[PDB]
Amino acid sequence: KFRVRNRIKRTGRLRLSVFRSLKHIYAQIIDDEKGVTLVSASSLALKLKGNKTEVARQVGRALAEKALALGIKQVAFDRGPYKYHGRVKALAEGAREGG
Amino acid sequence: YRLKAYYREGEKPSALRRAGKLPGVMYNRHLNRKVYVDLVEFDKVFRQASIHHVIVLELPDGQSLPTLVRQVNLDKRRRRPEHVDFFVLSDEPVEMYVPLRFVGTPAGVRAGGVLQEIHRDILVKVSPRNIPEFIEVDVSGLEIGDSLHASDLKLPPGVELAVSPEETIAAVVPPEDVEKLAEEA
Amino acid sequence: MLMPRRMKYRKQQRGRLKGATKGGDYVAFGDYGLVALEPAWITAQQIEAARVAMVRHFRRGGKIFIRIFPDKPYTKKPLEVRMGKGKGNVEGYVAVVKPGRVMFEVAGVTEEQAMEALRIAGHKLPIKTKIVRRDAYDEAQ
Amino acid sequence: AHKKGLGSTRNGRDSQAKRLGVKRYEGQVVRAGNILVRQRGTRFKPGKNVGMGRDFTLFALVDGVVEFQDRGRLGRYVHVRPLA
Amino acid sequence: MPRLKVKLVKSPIGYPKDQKAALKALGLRRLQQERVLEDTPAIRGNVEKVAHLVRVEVVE
RNA sequence: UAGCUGGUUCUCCCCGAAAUGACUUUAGGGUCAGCCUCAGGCGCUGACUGGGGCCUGUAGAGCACUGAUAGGGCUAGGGGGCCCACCAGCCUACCAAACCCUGUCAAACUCCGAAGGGUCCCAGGUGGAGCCUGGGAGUGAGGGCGCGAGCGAUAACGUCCGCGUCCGAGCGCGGGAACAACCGAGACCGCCAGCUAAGGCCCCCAAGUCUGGGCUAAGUGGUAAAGGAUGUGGCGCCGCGAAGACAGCCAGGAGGUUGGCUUAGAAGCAGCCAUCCUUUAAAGAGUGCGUAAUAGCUCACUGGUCGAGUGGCGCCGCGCCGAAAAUGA
RNA sequence: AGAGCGCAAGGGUAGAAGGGGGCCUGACUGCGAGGCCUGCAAGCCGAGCAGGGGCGAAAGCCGGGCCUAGUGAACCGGUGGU
RNA sequence: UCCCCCGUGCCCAUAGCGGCGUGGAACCACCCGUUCCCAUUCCGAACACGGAAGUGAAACGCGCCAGCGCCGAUGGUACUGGGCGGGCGACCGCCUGGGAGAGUAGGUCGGUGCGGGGG
Repeated sequence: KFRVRNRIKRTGRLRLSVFRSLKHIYAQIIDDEKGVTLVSASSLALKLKGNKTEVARQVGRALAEKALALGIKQVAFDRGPYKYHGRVKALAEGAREGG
Repeated sequence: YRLKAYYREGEKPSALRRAGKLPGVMYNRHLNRKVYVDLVEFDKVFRQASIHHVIVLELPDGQSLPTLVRQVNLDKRRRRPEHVDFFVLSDEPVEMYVPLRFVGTPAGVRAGGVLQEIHRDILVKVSPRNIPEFIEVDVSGLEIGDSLHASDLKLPPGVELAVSPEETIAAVVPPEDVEKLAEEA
Repeated sequence: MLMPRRMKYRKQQRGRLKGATKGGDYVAFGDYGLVALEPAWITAQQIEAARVAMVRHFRRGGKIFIRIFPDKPYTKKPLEVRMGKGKGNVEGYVAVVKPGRVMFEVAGVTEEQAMEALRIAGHKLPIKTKIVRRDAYDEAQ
Repeated sequence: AHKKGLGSTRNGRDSQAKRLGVKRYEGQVVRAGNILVRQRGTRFKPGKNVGMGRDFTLFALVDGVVEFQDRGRLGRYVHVRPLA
Repeated sequence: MPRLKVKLVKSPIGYPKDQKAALKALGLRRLQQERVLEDTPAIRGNVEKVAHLVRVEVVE
């Protein structure tokens, strides 16, 4: 309902397929084509913390290092209902350079 | 009733036809060989059949099996059968067209009126253990404009239904004369 | 007779008419029937001529059905003109009928009745036809 | 002879047929700036180094060879893939 | 692959240009011209195109 | 001046066209490419076809878009009445939105969708294939047959397009009786030599009055239809029948009755309905003629005689009527 | 997807081209690889490049409009500049 | 190695509908507060920022059914390259290959790889 493929306006190059839902933050970074993923980092689904906004911060930056281990530099935050309230982890400092 | 059968090989119909054999296919659930019969007795016997009566095909293979008809493609040009389909029977509730015999001479009828032959042959789900012969249809009390349909018909104890049932099986229609020369206007 | 009162194209090109009925040699209606033999148009004038001769001969008769329907625009140019400059005129409203097509059928008649009737009715049309009963026609919808 | 009232028309007017169609297919090398699909609506949607313009026209961005694809709940696809 | 062998039986004058292009693709000159040939679905189809102007035999 | 008419001169040799697309004060002229020609260059490319990859909505056909479409059934509203108001009922051999079913139609409808054409890839294919530059052209009224569409009237030795070809330029050859384009078939020349194509073999006129069996009685053959008939051959179907039939002949052929309804009358019998019951072995609510309507005659039906086949319905091949215009067949 | 998508219809579209708001002004400048098309001429398509500009958190889009109609070579001259 | 779920993607409806059964222990979803970030041509519905008690109906995940819906063999035919007669035409026939949809049989409510958590 937010399709439009915002992912088509993200088919540009290199993805960061995620989704947010009540308790867990599913911050994943995905190599496309074959859809072979790579870098995951979550709320307590990574066994980190319990508030999404703080987690986000820490998680993104944790995720940063993960990306920076596998020769990863830039993608694009993937979500249609994203709205973008940053969660200023905003996977920008979190590896990507982002914004 | 009885009819002959022979296995088709795969020889082009053109010959089989032009000689005197009537080409066709038979099947059941998955089986699907090819066959042929002979026009004359085939024609003569089919009149006492269609998807109203059951047929038997004896075969020089050591096996004689009965079937029901189904799908008959024609020549269009010069009008006559040129191919037949025969579904092999079973005993598991099958669906096809039972004949409805019109019965009753009411008010639509007699006082002019013509019956509306809609569905003599009707789609019903009857177990091939039972065989509904000639399902009677009550006309005994109907007048022009009205009709008859649905479950109003005879539903034999060994036969189930599955059409609508809404579908008007028959009705009565007004006659014509020189009154449509007034319509001519 | 009969036709649309407003269809889609006043004019349309003649076309080619070879054969195969396209569909319509069984029944589901009448008990006797009349079926064509050549690939031609049948004129609604001739059509109603048949309808007449029919219900005409057998008065007080039941119901007859016409499976066909005259919906083909004939292009008739004005009389004494010259070549080109236009086309014909929406005249001759007719139908495309090929051999083996049930033009029209009777139900509720009598044997010899349906006979002589459809006999004459067919004798009217710009061709010749077949007078048929009802038995093999069963199934095909 | 006698030729009374006749008439005219209004239809001696036709649209100059513009050559439309698909030019290059799988098996043909197309190198950077070669039109290969002429169309009006999206009869052929672009993709892998394929391109579209200001009139729904597919062409070549790479020095690659064409190939096709079918994606029902999306459309018809052309993908001009090159070499590794 | 066996050897094919064909003549020319029926005049070229008044028939399709494609078929005549096949007649060149064989080398078939004037009427009555016995021709030594090699087998291959290509030339086979080429010759099947003229299956009326040409006498057929697979000389081995 | 003359985009027009006309003339345009010796010999042979090699190849060999177009009688379109665009634009034109353009339409029977023209410049541009296309189709021919010579020179030189480039080398298996080209037509053709085998496989493979993909582009395609014509035919058919279907009815899911869209229109049309018959027929029924259902049913919003509406025709109208009975019938009230807080508002409703109810009914029909009426009209009709839509829907369901019954079939149905279409170039500008399209769910399916061929044959086919198209083009790239690998492959063969040596041919007055092909590519490339360069000088010389002419050609731009074309026509017929072939199928596929328009137009005409599913007329025109009509015109309009497309693929396909013969002419033109093959009126050089042989069939086609004669005939540019139908069939067959590409002419360097000679031959008092062999085969063979198309047609053809009784003689024109060259070759079988060969071979073998089917149809027809018309000169059909030797050029016509819807339609028509106990023409003739062959096939098939349903009774009749040795319990006894087709047909002929003898006879019975009846009673309510004048069926009722109509009608001046309608009595089996000018017409609507109908749509019996009985004496009987068998005889009708009648099949024709006839009557003013009755009358009569009469067929039906059933016995007597009889003595062997008979009556009808459909098909296929060839025929016959259908069938008249002009110097002589 | 029968709505709408200026206007005719075709094709197309709700994984937007439709409709609502915010900043704007890429109906950008110097060039154009290579293709459509084709008698010439004219028309059609556009990557990328560099100057700078707008929006976007970004990835990124922008050389007018969902496209096909809205057009006139040249000779002459107006007008501002080099 | 695999089970259940979450994030995800590919096949293009035999993947969809509908009816139904089941799960919340991590999840998902409703839920919860509307101070804060934030927005609605009006709505804390929506997007939100902060989250204890609860819930498994609704959201959805898995299962059973075909009634609707989608697929559709196999016989035969349509039409057709190419070849060849017959008819005044309108049109019909034969071989050689090519081969539909119409429908009957029957099929089908799923197929599947990347990543994550618990066991």
